[PDB]
Amino acid sequence: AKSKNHTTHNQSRKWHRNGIKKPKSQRYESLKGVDPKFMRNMRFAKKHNKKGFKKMLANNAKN
RNA sequence: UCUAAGGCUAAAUACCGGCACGAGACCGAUAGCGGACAAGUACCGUAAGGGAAAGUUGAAAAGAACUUUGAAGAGAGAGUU
RNA sequence: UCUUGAAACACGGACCAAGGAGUCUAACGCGCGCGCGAGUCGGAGGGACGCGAAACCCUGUGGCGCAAUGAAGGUGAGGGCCGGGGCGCCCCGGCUGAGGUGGGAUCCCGCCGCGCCGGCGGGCGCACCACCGGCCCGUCUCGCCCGCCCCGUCGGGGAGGUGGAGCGUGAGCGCGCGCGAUAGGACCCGAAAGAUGGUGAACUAUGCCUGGGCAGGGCGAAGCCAGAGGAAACUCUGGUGGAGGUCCGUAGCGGUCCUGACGUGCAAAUCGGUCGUCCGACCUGGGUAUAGGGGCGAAAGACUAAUCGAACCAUCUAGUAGCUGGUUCCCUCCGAAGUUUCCCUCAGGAUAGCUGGCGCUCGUCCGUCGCAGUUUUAUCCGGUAAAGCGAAUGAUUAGAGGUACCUAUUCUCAAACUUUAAAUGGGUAAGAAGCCCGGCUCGCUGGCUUGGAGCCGGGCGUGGAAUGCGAGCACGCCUAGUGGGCCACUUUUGGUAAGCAGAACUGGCGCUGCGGGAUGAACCGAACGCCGGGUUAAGGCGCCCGAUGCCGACGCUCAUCAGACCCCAGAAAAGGUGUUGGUUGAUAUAGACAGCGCCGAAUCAACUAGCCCUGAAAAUGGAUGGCGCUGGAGCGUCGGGCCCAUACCCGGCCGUCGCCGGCGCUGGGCUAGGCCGCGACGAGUAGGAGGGCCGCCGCGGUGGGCGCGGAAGCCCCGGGCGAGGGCCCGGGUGGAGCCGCCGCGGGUGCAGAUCUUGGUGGUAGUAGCAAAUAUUCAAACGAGAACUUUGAAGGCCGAAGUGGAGAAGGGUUCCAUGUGAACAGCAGUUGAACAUGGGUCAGUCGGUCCUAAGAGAUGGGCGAGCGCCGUUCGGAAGGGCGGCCGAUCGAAAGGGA
RNA sequence: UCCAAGGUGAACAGCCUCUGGCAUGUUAGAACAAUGUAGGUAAGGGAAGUCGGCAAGUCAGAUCCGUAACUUCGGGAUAAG
RNA sequence: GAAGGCCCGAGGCGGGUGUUGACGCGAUGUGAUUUCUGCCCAGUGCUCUGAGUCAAAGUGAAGAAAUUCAAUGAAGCGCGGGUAAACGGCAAGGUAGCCAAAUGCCUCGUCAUCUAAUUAGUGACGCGCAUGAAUGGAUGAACGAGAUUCCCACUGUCCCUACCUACUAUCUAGCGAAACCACAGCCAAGGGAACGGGCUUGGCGGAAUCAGCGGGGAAAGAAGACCCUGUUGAGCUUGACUCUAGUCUGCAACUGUGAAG
RNA sequence: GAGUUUGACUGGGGCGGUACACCUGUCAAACCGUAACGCAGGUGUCCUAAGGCGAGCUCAGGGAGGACAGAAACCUCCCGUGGAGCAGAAGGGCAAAAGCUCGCUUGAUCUUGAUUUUCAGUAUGAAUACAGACCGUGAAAGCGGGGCCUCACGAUCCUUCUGACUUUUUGGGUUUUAAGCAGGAGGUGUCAGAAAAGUUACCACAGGGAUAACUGGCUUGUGGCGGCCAAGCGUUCAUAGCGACGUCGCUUUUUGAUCCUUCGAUGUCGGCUCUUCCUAUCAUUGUGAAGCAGAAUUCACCAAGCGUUGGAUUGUUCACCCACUAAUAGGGAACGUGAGCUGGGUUUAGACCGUCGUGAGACAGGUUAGUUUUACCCUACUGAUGAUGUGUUGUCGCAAUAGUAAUCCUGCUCAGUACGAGAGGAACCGCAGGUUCAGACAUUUGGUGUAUGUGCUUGGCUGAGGAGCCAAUGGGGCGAAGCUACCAUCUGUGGGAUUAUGACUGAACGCCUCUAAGUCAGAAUCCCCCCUAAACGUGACGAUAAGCGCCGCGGAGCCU
Ligand SMILES: [Mg+2]
Ligand SMILES: [Mg+2]
Ligand SMILES: [Mg+2]
Ligand SMILES: [Mg+2]
Ligand SMILES: [Mg+2]
Ligand SMILES: [Mg+2]
Ligand SMILES: [Mg+2]
Ligand SMILES: [Mg+2]
Ligand SMILES: [Mg+2]
Ligand SMILES: [Mg+2]
Ligand SMILES: [Mg+2]
Ligand SMILES: [Mg+2]
Ligand SMILES: [Mg+2]
Ligand SMILES: [Mg+2]
Ligand SMILES: [Mg+2]
Ligand SMILES: [Mg+2]
Ligand SMILES: [Mg+2]
Ligand SMILES: [Mg+2]
Ligand SMILES: [Mg+2]
Ligand SMILES: [Mg+2]
Ligand SMILES: [Mg+2]
Ligand SMILES: [Mg+2]
Ligand SMILES: [Mg+2]
Ligand SMILES: [Mg+2]
Ligand SMILES: [Mg+2]
Ligand SMILES: [Mg+2]
Ligand SMILES: [Mg+2]
Ligand SMILES: [Mg+2]
Ligand SMILES: [Mg+2]
Ligand SMILES: [Mg+2]
Ligand SMILES: [Mg+2]
Ligand SMILES: [Mg+2]
Ligand SMILES: [Mg+2]
Ligand SMILES: [Mg+2]
Ligand SMILES: [Mg+2]
Ligand SMILES: [Mg+2]
Ligand SMILES: [Mg+2]
Ligand SMILES: [Mg+2]
Ligand SMILES: [Mg+2]
Ligand SMILES: [Mg+2]
Ligand SMILES: [Mg+2]
Ligand SMILES: [Mg+2]
Ligand SMILES: [Mg+2]
Ligand SMILES: [Mg+2]
Ligand SMILES: [Mg+2]
Ligand SMILES: [Mg+2]
Ligand SMILES: [Mg+2]
Ligand SMILES: [Mg+2]
Ligand SMILES: [Mg+2]
Ligand SMILES: [Mg+2]
Ligand SMILES: [Mg+2]
Ligand SMILES: [Mg+2]
Ligand SMILES: [Mg+2]
Ligand SMILES: [Mg+2]
Ligand SMILES: [Mg+2]
Ligand SMILES: [Mg+2]
Ligand SMILES: [Mg+2]
Ligand SMILES: [Mg+2]
Ligand SMILES: [Mg+2]
Ligand SMILES: [Mg+2]
Ligand SMILES: [Mg+2]
Ligand SMILES: [Mg+2]
Ligand SMILES: [Mg+2]
Ligand SMILES: [Mg+2]
Ligand SMILES: [Mg+2]
Ligand SMILES: [Mg+2]
Ligand SMILES: [Mg+2]
Ligand SMILES: [Mg+2]
Ligand SMILES: [Mg+2]
Ligand SMILES: [Mg+2]
Ligand SMILES: [Mg+2]
Ligand SMILES: [Mg+2]
Ligand SMILES: [Mg+2]
Ligand SMILES: [Mg+2]
Ligand SMILES: [Mg+2]
Ligand SMILES: [Mg+2]
Ligand SMILES: [Mg+2]
Ligand SMILES: [Mg+2]
Ligand SMILES: [Mg+2]
Ligand SMILES: [Mg+2]
Ligand SMILES: [Mg+2]
Ligand SMILES: [Mg+2]
Ligand SMILES: [Mg+2]
Repeated sequence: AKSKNHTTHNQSRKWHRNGIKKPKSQRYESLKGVDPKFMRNMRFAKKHNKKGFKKMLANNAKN
C-alpha cells in the first residue's frame, strides 16, 4: 500500500493564487540586531539632543 | 482553639414509587407510555424472560320489512337516511 | 456511492405509502445586534400582588472588568513646556496634564483662478501603523548617596542591558443571534468483545439409584464316562459336557459405502440399499448428582435444551470504532486540496498552504502614492547543455624518437572529472524615505568635526525606464473542505520493458459541459445565464453526415495481405531488372551495348531517394468508423469556395457585481428596505455565505379573515402563475373546521442507508399437490358424490401387525346430535373443525405408607449480608423402666394386608 | 412397555393366510416424449472404464467329502477345491 | 504411614478420595504376547546435602528527634550430589535394529520381481535432506464398515449402447407457493474501470407462446473464512509486561509452668 | 489463574534491510529546493591538545651524492603549487598558512539579547556576528569564549549536583527536613522522546481490490518461433541441407514483472464430455527443391477440407513406454467447459511420521478420512403451436436465404516391370474390399420382452380335482409384434472460376524473358450442383355459403 512521497506540482499555483507579497517598506526600519555599544551611544545622542536646541534656533536665524 | 472515645432533637431539604389534583408554545393511533381497545393481554421459550397487532357506521339503528333467483353464500327490486 | 478513474462484468436499489439522520445542556472563541457604561449584571433570596410558575419592585453578597509582574517573599505603572542652577549624563521653581519622527480620513487658514467653485501654500491633526523615548514588576551588571526609633544580616532610591499575557486619559459588562473547535449517546445505524446479576442436565456428557429387555444357529474350552495301546511310565480314540469382552445373525443399538435419493426436502440431518455389533466396556425408561472460565468428557475442543475454542437471560449499553453505509427544499455568488513540518502516523490527526465569510484603513478626472507569475536598462550569481582531456584527476588505442621507462604525437571517454562554458533561470537597483546648503546632539570612534549615526532649518519635481493596474491592515479577524490524486510536452531516475515505479516545470483531468479525433476522464480548438442574426476555431466537405454537384493545379502509386493523416490503438533489419527521381563514374560514328566480321545509335556500372512489393503467423465473424473509393473518396505539394461550437461580433431578456451612480425640488412618481441610470460580468465537486412573497407543525399578534349557500384532505386529457422551491383558481369527491400578513418556537422538507413498519407486483395459474403394491361395482342420504354410508368383489397389514390395552405427555381431543361458513394444502353429505348437550362412580387399581441414590431442617460453625456450610454434632427421650444416633422430603416401574 | 394364530423353514428371518384392522398415507383423470428416481435384462469380449472393480454381479442353505502357508497351538476355517 | 499424598472450597473443628490405609489411593508415561530397550546429568526440570546474596520484626551506635549507620541475618537463589521407562540430545557423538517406509529433499534412487508396456506394489541396497530403541525399536498369529498391490472368478465399469417396468416429468379438473428482480434482455468489433446488454460503427430486428436446455446474465444463495490493514478482539502458549489464588519461610500476638546447659 | 502488549516503513505480507535521528559526493535538469528499498560512502566517536596564541620551519616525491648501507636506515645538495599533511567518510579550504616543530597556556571559562540552517519559520542539535566580565598569548597590531568548514546528538515528569537569596516549610521563633528559583547531568537510537513475547487451520469483527493468491489488460526479461550477414560444416562446393561471431523481428500455448478491474465472493487443478476456431501442415490433395536413380527421406509452396487412436504407471497437465496407424502435428476459446459431471490433487475442522519450536504450533514435507447447493425467470440453442397481407379456403409448385459432407487405407493388376552394377523397388488407368463418418433401416442374426403369449416350478390360499390367484414383475424356459445393435443390413454424388506451380505468345531491353497488354493447363482449398430448411417473399389453379360475386365512370352521399 505505497503512496506518493514528495510533490511540488500544484504549489506554484497556490503561492501565486494570492500573489507573492513582499513586506511593505516602512521608513525607520527596526533596529534589531545592531551593535549594542552603537545603540548605547545613539540613545545618548537622542537623550541629550535637546541640549543644543537653543543653538539650532540661533543658527537658523542667520539664514 | 476546642474538650474526643455516651445519647436525643423540629424547621429550611430530597422524592422517576404510590394516592389525589391543576396545567401544557408537548405527542395526535407507524406518533405519544409496550399498552387511547378483554395490555403486561394474545402469543413464545423448560426457565430466567421476551411481548405485539388492534381507535372512527349515523345526528338518531332508524342495522335494510317485504318480493324474487340460488342448496347457500352471494344478487336483483323495495326501504331507512 | 467510494474512487485518480463508473454505463460498468464495483456496491445499494423489485414496487408504493408513512416513519427516517447535525440535536439539546454546559463551557470557550470571534463576528453581529441591544442595553447601560468605569462600570456592568440579581443569574440566590426577599417584597409588592384564569392567564399569574408571568410581569413589577428591592437586594451588588458575589462574578466579570478597573493593574500588572515574580516561583515566592513581595513590589507595583505621567508625559511635556518654561526659567534658574549644575556641566558630565540631573537638582530647584513655575505653567500645564502622555512625548518625539514619518504617514494620516476630516477640519482650519492664506493666496490665485471663477461668497459659491477649482489651482498650491501652510496649520491642528482622530483612529491606526512603523520607529524612538518614558514608566511598573522579574533578573543581571556597575555603583555612592540617603532615611530611621525599633541604627540593622535594616529599609530606601540611581546608571546601563534584558525577561513579562504591562502602563502610556479605561471598555468592559449583561443579553440575544450566528458560526467554529470541544466534552456529553452527540448526525444516524453497525462491531468481534468486557462486566454485574440470574436461569437451564425435558437434549446431551458422566457417576449413582430403582426397573425393563436381549430369535435361531456355528466352532466348541475345563470337568466327566467308556474303550483301547504299553513291561511300565504314560498315550490314543469315541462320547459327554456347554466355557467365551467367541462366530453367523433377528429384535435392539449403531451409521460404513453408495461421496445414492432429497437438497426453497418428509425432515433446520431424513429415506433406500448396503453395512458395524448384537451376553458385553450391552441396550433403555424413571428417580437423583455435577452449572458457565463451570460442569462433564474411553479426549472429537466433544458435549452442557437445533446455541459451545467458554451456554442462556436481563442489565451496565444508545459500550467504542482513525472503519463501511446513508444523511431530506429551491435559487444567487465565490470556490478547492491530495503538498510542507510533526505524530507507535503510512485507511488517521495536528500544522502550513489553498477557500469562504466578515469587514476595516484609504485612494477613486488629470497628477501623486501603491502594486506586478511581464519586458527594458544597469549590475551581480551559477558550473547544466555543449566542450575539453596535445590542460589537472581517472580511464584508454596505436605507432614514432631518444636511451622497461622517457620525449614528441595519436585513437576513444566520465554521473559521483575538469582549464573553459551557454540558452533558459535567480537576486538587487531604476529617487522627495531623494538631492543640495547650513547647523546641533553623543557617554561610541579619535593625531586633529577625526569618523559614524541621529536630529534641526532652508532650498530644489522634468515623480527622475516601458506597460498594465486601486491598494493597505504580521495580505486584518474567524474559518470549512482537503492532506489516496492522476495525465501530457519537455527534462529526468530505477527497470529488457510496461496502460511500471519515482522526480523537476508548466498546463490539464479530478471539479467541466461544449465543437472536432467514429468511440474515449487527460489529446486539438474553445470553457458555459436564456435567445436571434452573423463570423470563425480545431476539424472537415463521395454517401451515411451539415459543406467542393470547382469543367481545382502539379505529380506519385496497382498492391492474389493496396493505401487512407496529432494523441492512437501492429511493424523492423534486410531485399526488388515494379515504377519514378537524383547523384558519381565509365565506353561510343578510329564505330561501342546486345545478338549472330556483320549490325548503326548511344550505352553501361555503382550509389541514393519516393510509392508499391517481399520480409509479414493465432485462435467467435469484422472493421481507413461504415458503405465504398483506383482520370481518386490513395500519398505529397498547394489554390479558390464552403460547413458549425455553449468560442468571437451585434441585438433582446434575466441575474450578479461595480459606479466617490441619480432622485427628499412633487401625467406618472419616492412600499427611499423605494425608484431610476450606466458599464462589465455569468462553468463548478468538496466547501462557504446570502436571499426566498419556498413548504411543514405550534405560539403571540393581526385581517370587524374564511366556512354546512360546504372547511381540511383527495382526484383531475380544467385555467394559470413563478427561472425554481411552489402557489392560485375551476370541476369532482368529501362533511367541519381552516387560512393570509408581522413576529416567535421547532421532533420542519427524503429515492436510496443489504433503512424501519405496512401494503402490492412480475415470477405465476409456474414449482408443486410422486416414499410405504389398489382399487372397482351398485345403492342410500343429499341442491351437489372419484373421496361419506351400506352391500358385493378385489387387495394390504400377516401376531417384533396398519391388531388389542398402558406409562410419560396432551386436556375434553371422549360420546350423541347439528352445521358445511373459516380450517382439514382436491373435494366432502365427513372429521381430532365448529355449535349444543352428555360423559370418568373403588376398603380390597394406584396415589396415600416405607427409604433408594439423594435432598434437607435442628444444634453448631461460618458469613458485611440475603444466607451458606453441615447430617450428628447439642440438657436432643413428652413414650411405657426408658438406648438408639438423627426431624422431614424423595418411586402412579422398587417395598407394600 | 404388555399379550402374539396357521403354513414354509433351524428360526420372533423372508413369504402366504386366519382373528382383528385399514383404504394406499395432504388429490384425481388421460397420455406413455425427452430427462430423471427406483427395478431388471443384454449377444461377443471381460476392468480395455476409472484416482480407485466405485456401482453392479458372482458366491450363498443343508448333506457327504476335502481343507494349505502361517500360528501365541487357541486358531486360520464356512480356508481353498 | 493420616499432624499424610491428591483435590475441592469465599469462609469453619469445611469437603472429596475415605464405609479408604501401600495387594491402598493419587499423578503420569508407554500400550497384548514374543524380543530387545544402547550412549549423554552438560542445558532445562525434579530431588537430596550443609558453608556468597538475604525482607519485615528484633538488637546496637550516632543525632534534639525525624532519620541514618552497623551487626545479626529465614526460606529461596547461588554452590555441590543424584536423576534420562524426567523434558531432551546422540555433555554423548546413534549402539541393537529398521528403511527410499504413513518417515528419502534430490527421486520416477539403484537392482530383481511383478506386466506387451508400471512415477504404482513387493523383496532387497542405505553417509538415512531429516530412521532408531517405553519422545519406545523390531516382529507378529487372530481380528478390522482402516490404507494399499496383484491374481482368480464375476459382471453394461467399458468397447457401445439398446429395450422393458413402476413413480415423475407431460396434459386436464381443483388447489397453489418461493428464491430472485436499477431498467432490462439478439450479436461482432472498437473504445472504455484494460471481458457491454445499453454507448460508437456495423450485422440487423415481426404478435402471443409450449416442452426442453444448461452457453450467457462475470446467475442466485452469504457485508471472503484465504491475503493485508485496524494502535478491533478472542482461544491457547511461554524464557513476554504487570499481577494473583495457593504454597513455603520469618517476626510479634494467642503462648502458660519448671529445670539444666 | 487474571489483565494487557507483541513498532513503523515496505513494488502484498513475512524474512532481509533501516532508505526511522544525522553527514559527504551524485542524482538535481548552472540560485535555493526536489523523490524512489536511486548510486558510492560515513556516524552514536576521537582530542589537555588533535583546544588557544606566538615564533621558526616546509611537505609528497624525484635527481645526484656519501663507510658498513642493499630496491627501502641516516647525512648532504638540487628540483619540487602542494602531487604531503590537516583524528575519521567525502567535498571544500589551506605554503614564511589551517601543515611540521617548539614554549607559554586553559576563549573547551562567567553572562544578556539578536541572527543563520533544518523550519510551521516551533523546539532540539549545530552554527554566525556583537556586547558586558575575567583571562590566555604575542614586542605589538591582533587572535581565541573548542577542534579549518560541512556530521558526531535528546522534551515533560523524576532523581542528582552546583549556585543564589528579605524564597516558602501554612498561629509565631529556633534548628533539622521538605519544597521552590537558576544552571548542569542521569534518556528515551521507533533518536519531537508508550512500559511490552508469541500462537491460532478452532478462530472472530470492522473493512480493504489503497493489498496478495485464480482470469483478463500493458510489458516480453525469460520461454517459444522466424529472418538478415556469411566464418565454417557439407570429401572438393558459403547458402541441397545447415549458420559460428553478430544482428533484426514476431508470438502470447512458459515464466516473470506490474497491481488496472473484482475481497456486501467471477467457485479454483486435472480428467471426462462436447462444439467451434487458429496454422507456426504430422498425414492426406496439387506442386517446387535436393548431396531427388528407384524406394525411403529431407526442404519449401497453395492449403486447416479431413483425420490425428487404443493402453501400463502417475491426481497430475507434462513426461515415459507398449502396440496400432496414412499420421499418431501444435494451440486457443475466463490456463473453454463444477446450477455439466467426477473429487483424485489441492483447499477447514480429525489423525500419523519426519524436520522445527521450551511451548502453543508451524511445514508449497509426506500420508489417511473428509456435505460439490438452486433454474420454473430472461436470452442463446433444440425442437413444437401460431403470427403475419394480398376476400375465404384448399391442392399443386417456385424460391431468396441459411445449412451442407464424406474421408482415409489395403489387396489384386500394372509388376520382380520402369530405375539400379546389384540389393532392392515404384507410378497412372483399371479391379476387389475395408477404415472413420454420415443418413437410414429390421428381411435376416442378435438384444429387450409385462401381448404378463404359452409351458415349467417354489411357498401360500381357494374343502379336493379342475380352473386360478397372491409373493411391490414369485422365479425360470422359449417367445409374436414393436423398438433396437458396423452386434444384422442398405446408400453416400456433378461442375465452375481459379491457388500453388508448370507453360504459350510477346515486349520492355535488336537478344532473352510465364507478364508488362493478352492466353493455357491447374488442386483434399474456394463457389455451386446434389442435399436439409422455407422468408412481414411468392406463382399457377380449384372451390367460393336469403346471402354473395361480376357488369350501368354504379347514380347520388357520410367518415378516413
Ligand atoms: Mg500521501
Ligand atoms: Mg519513504
Ligand atoms: Mg412523584
Ligand atoms: Mg403506539
Ligand atoms: Mg467491465
Ligand atoms: Mg462496499
Ligand atoms: Mg440488489
Ligand atoms: Mg416521508
Ligand atoms: Mg505624528
Ligand atoms: Mg478488556
Ligand atoms: Mg472369523
Ligand atoms: Mg441389525
Ligand atoms: Mg442411513
Ligand atoms: Mg450424497
Ligand atoms: Mg432436485
Ligand atoms: Mg461381520
Ligand atoms: Mg436415566
Ligand atoms: Mg457470571
Ligand atoms: Mg484440534
Ligand atoms: Mg455560478
Ligand atoms: Mg491539488
Ligand atoms: Mg475509504
Ligand atoms: Mg484547514
Ligand atoms: Mg488539517
Ligand atoms: Mg484519505
Ligand atoms: Mg508515472
Ligand atoms: Mg501505482
Ligand atoms: Mg475525488
Ligand atoms: Mg479549476
Ligand atoms: Mg481514432
Ligand atoms: Mg449562433
Ligand atoms: Mg466527417
Ligand atoms: Mg532474401
Ligand atoms: Mg506492406
Ligand atoms: Mg453584447
Ligand atoms: Mg411538532
Ligand atoms: Mg426529523
Ligand atoms: Mg420513500
Ligand atoms: Mg369423535
Ligand atoms: Mg360429531
Ligand atoms: Mg380443502
Ligand atoms: Mg371444538
Ligand atoms: Mg414419604
Ligand atoms: Mg411399587
Ligand atoms: Mg400407492
Ligand atoms: Mg454382455
Ligand atoms: Mg487400468
Ligand atoms: Mg463394491
Ligand atoms: Mg486366509
Ligand atoms: Mg516415559
Ligand atoms: Mg541435571
Ligand atoms: Mg544404524
Ligand atoms: Mg495397476
Ligand atoms: Mg520396498
Ligand atoms: Mg532410552
Ligand atoms: Mg474397520
Ligand atoms: Mg450486463
Ligand atoms: Mg455467483
Ligand atoms: Mg467485506
Ligand atoms: Mg496506525
Ligand atoms: Mg474463541
Ligand atoms: Mg487480549
Ligand atoms: Mg506493517
Ligand atoms: Mg540546484
Ligand atoms: Mg568578550
Ligand atoms: Mg487495485
Ligand atoms: Mg527471446
Ligand atoms: Mg546466432
Ligand atoms: Mg502456412
Ligand atoms: Mg484410460
Ligand atoms: Mg479454466
Ligand atoms: Mg459453467
Ligand atoms: Mg458445483
Ligand atoms: Mg473443474
Ligand atoms: Mg481428497
Ligand atoms: Mg486437514
Ligand atoms: Mg532383378
Ligand atoms: Mg403351487
Ligand atoms: Mg409385504
Ligand atoms: Mg421378488
Ligand atoms: Mg429370451
Ligand atoms: Mg502465372
Ligand atoms: Mg484455364
